[PDB]
Amino acid sequence: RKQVSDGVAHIHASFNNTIVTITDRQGNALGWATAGGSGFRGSRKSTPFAAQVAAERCADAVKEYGIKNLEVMVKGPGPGRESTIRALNAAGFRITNITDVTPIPHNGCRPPKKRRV
Amino acid sequence: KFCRFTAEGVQEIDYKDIATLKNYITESGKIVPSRITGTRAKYQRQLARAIKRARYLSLLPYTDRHQ
Amino acid sequence: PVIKVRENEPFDVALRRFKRSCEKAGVLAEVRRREFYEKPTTERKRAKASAVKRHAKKLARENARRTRLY
Amino acid sequence: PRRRVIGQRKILPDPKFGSELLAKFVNILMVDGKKSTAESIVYSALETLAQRSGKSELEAFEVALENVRPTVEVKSRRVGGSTYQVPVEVRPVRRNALAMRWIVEAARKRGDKSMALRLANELSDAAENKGTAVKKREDVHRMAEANKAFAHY
RNA sequence: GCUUGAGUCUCGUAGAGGGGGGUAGAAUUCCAGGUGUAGCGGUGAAAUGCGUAGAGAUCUGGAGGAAUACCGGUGGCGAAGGCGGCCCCCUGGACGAAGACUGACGCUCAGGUGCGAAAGCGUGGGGAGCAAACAGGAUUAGAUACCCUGGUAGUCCACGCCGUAAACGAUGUCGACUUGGAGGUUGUGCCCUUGAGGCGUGGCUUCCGGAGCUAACGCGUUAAGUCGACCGCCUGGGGAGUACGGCCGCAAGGUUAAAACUCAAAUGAAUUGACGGGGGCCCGCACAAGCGGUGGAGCAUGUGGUUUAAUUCGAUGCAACGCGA
RNA sequence: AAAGGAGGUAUUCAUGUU
Ligand SMILES: [Mg+2]
Ligand SMILES: [Mg+2]
Ligand SMILES: [Mg+2]
Ligand SMILES: [Mg+2]
Ligand SMILES: [Mg+2]
Ligand SMILES: [Mg+2]
Ligand SMILES: [Mg+2]
Ligand SMILES: [Mg+2]
Ligand SMILES: [Mg+2]
Ligand SMILES: [Mg+2]
Ligand SMILES: [Mg+2]
Ligand SMILES: [Mg+2]
Ligand SMILES: [Mg+2]
Ligand SMILES: [Mg+2]
Ligand SMILES: [Mg+2]
Ligand SMILES: [Mg+2]
Ligand SMILES: [Mg+2]
Ligand SMILES: [Mg+2]
Ligand SMILES: [Mg+2]
Ligand SMILES: [Mg+2]
Ligand SMILES: [Mg+2]
Repeated sequence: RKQVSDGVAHIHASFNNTIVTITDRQGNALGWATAGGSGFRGSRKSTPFAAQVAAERCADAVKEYGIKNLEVMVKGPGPGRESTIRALNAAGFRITNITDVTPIPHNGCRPPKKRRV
Repeated sequence: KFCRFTAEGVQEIDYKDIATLKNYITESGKIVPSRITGTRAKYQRQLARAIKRARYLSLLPYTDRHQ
Repeated sequence: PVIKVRENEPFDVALRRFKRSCEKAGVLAEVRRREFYEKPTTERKRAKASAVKRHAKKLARENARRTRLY
Repeated sequence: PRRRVIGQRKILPDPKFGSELLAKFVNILMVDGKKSTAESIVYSALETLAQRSGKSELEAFEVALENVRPTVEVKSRRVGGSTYQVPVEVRPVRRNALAMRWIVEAARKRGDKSMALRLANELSDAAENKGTAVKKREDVHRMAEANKAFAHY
């Protein structure tokens, strides 16, 4: 309701699923949308088009707040990773910043064991 | 090629010299590979040590991240 | 890989620039290799052998560059 | 094939209207090599459609065919071990043939008594955008929309 | 007696060599809180699991443990195992220059002594992540597995024990000699460094290759080449690194180490094929794009089977079944 | 991430600006 006209798009793009969350510059979340809620399941929910439609659904969700400016923080190795950006641009926000915030450890915790498939 | 340090006969890389260190770190804050920069291996090790010291002294940033 | 949209810069151009920056940083490669822990032996093997394979091809080119193709 | 790009064959234009499109339509309609009956049926249907729809037989036929032409089809690629049902844009030459084939099959199915009457009704339905042929095309487009996720494969 | 082997001293060099003690940031986890709402997670596809007591996501703060991205290199160091953020303290070895010094002080080594990855054991701590066992969900004909969600010992620390590895260069230590080339790394001398250069001289290190050697594969001045010193080991395959005994060990077990019996091979390298759920290249109605069929019905015909006194015999993946006929 | 094409065995290649 409280128009701020500038948001931050946290695009958490894992291999399985993509979550897009629009938040205020300070950190309070406004609206979010995911491929799971977009209806795609499994091999279809792990696709870039699903990411784009989730981005559009989120854009509609946060339309009430009337945000115009938009900085983007993309995180994680996700299949789309970009279709979300294109979807936001199409939705019609001025993309201000494109930032990668993928958390890379400096040789920290040991990852899980390698899959034998 | 053209190892810059041996051109001037530099004896030791100084971590206080920020400008050169900034020229030898990438935009993300990672150390530039010696094959790319063309430095000799000995000076490469010296430069790496100096950059790490500068990182500790907060003259150079660790990573192009939140901080 | 921080990118801020330049003044009067098209969005597609900025997006291509950002992808270029990500590539140069090598972020996807880093996360992709870091997903699963390889054993130290596996790393040492799978790297030294690949390096020697590269050297062999370098030798092959430098030698076979002195023969009659036809 | 593997190693063969043979040149296209010589096709005669239609005697009445000089249309290559109509010639291929007659050939598609024809069964068991009975070209005479096929051409009579085509001509009868075209005349009836002309009188009903508009001014010219060729004009009405072209209008219907365009209203049935498909923009996109789907094929089955097999790259990642599994087969992906992917949309793909269909080339201009294949568009006309696919439309004509769909129209002919729909005409065959329909319950009108004469073949010429069936063809005329189907062509008129295509012109009106309510026909079985356009329904089939629209379902193909619907499937293409469903599988649009693979549009860069 | 001598100074060439060996060792000492003077000055420097590089180093993830070792022990101890601090510290840094990223990241994971958890806790507290704010925003915010119905999915999250996971797979080839799912479910178990988690979420309306509000998850996942996002911001702030806090706690804790472990490990040190980039640099990073067929790079370095160490007798071997092995060693990787930065800083300090203690400490070992190697190499170069020029000299000076001692004067064979050397090499090897059975027993013996020490060091010795990982797993394991004892005592006491610590415990983020990971993860044998175990639990559950799948898969499957079965699945005591591979896949998924959890998850204890352990992985970490201190002090002890164990003492084995494909502990591998599958190459015992030391010394001498014998054509070359391209590199890397670390010293150092000279030439105008004619600026990043040119010519030497050491140490360590990778590849290619000559003679020579080798069963061949290949090794090839870092020899598996020609020789010299000492030591360890082998004597067909299984039985068997097993039994017994001895020694060591808290235990697990380790070390030393047979015999009966049984077979006539077991093996090494290389060659020609065939095959591969190896790689690349190419073709055929092989697929794909189409058209028309068969498999449903009735009838013709052949085969199987069954029946019969006989239902004459043969053909029976493709390549027999309107076949000999 | 895959495919096609080119260069290199890849680097000094004025800075500036960016
Ligand atoms: Mg996983
Ligand atoms: Mg251990
Ligand atoms: Mg213990
Ligand atoms: Mg305990
Ligand atoms: Mg598991
Ligand atoms: Mg042994
Ligand atoms: Mg080895
Ligand atoms: Mg041995
Ligand atoms: Mg050789
Ligand atoms: Mg024993
Ligand atoms: Mg044993
Ligand atoms: Mg015993
Ligand atoms: Mg043919
Ligand atoms: Mg076919
Ligand atoms: Mg039947
Ligand atoms: Mg039949
Ligand atoms: Mg009859
Ligand atoms: Mg006979
Ligand atoms: Mg018979
Ligand atoms: Mg017979
Ligand atoms: Mg026949």
